[PDB]
Amino acid sequence: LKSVHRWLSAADQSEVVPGNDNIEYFSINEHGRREENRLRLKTLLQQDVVHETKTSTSAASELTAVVTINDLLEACQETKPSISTSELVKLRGIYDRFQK
Amino acid sequence: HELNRDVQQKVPVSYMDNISFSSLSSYSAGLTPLDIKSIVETARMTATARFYQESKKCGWLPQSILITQEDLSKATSKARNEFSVSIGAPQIPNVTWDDIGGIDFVKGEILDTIDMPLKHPELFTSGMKKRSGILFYGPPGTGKTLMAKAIATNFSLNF
Ligand SMILES: Nc1ncnc2c1ncn2[C@@H]1O[C@H](COP(=O)(O)OP(=O)(O)OP(=O)(O)O)[C@@H](O)[C@H]1O
Ligand SMILES: [Mg+2]
Repeated sequence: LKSVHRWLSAADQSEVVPGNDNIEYFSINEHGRREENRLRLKTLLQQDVVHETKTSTSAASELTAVVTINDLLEACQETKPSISTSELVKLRGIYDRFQK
Repeated sequence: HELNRDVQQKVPVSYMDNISFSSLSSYSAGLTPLDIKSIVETARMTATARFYQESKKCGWLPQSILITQEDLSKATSKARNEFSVSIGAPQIPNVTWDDIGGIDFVKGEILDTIDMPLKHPELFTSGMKKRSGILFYGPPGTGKTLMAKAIATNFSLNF
């Protein structure tokens, strides 16, 4: 998870191929609510076929899953059992001699 | 040509290129078990009806049958319920509750289990880390009936 978050911290933005959010003319708003965004999106989708299922953003390698000490010591302290273990040393005590 | 050839009616038929093939592809289509033919024919009927509606010397006659996204939406929603025996459900039983991830920390974490396998952090291996599937105590008394539907519509695609 730490390696993934470091890798995600490298992949943390659209480093290449930003959105082509060019703005055309401010159309003469005699009517309507200047909702140009939907028409622009429909036009660009029709003209470019952005979903042609071939292009990719590829802002990072999708590889090079580096691993390192750097975060391993976040082991900190384990919430282990056997902090008190009298039951389990009595478990050994059953086999103190070879019996059973 | 395939949409036309069987209608002997002289007035041609077409869609118009403001259609969103992408918005059909998932939101309109879900699991639907082919026979999309049924969809397109259901639309073609309804579009023809409004054409013959205006044909009664109404304000104008566009001289072609023109399909529209609204009739596709109506058609697909009908196709999910005319098959009334079907156990399934539409994708959008949710309104005003669009995944308000800032309303609390827990809402700020439901998105983890969907955003990750959406591959936005990585094209995951599909073969290592166990999935962070959620087992929701949530708000124990009431909420849950809504909760899953709310996220499912707004950051996912079916229910
Ligand atoms: N946090 C909330 N904010 C707003 N409305 C809520 C909230 N929690 C519950 N509701 C109301 O109740 C509905 C969702 O909770 P509901 O009472 O239906 O759950 P439930 O039947 O107890 O759930 P379960 O499926 O676990 O039995 C919402 O549609 C809304 O009317
Ligand atoms: Mg309930």
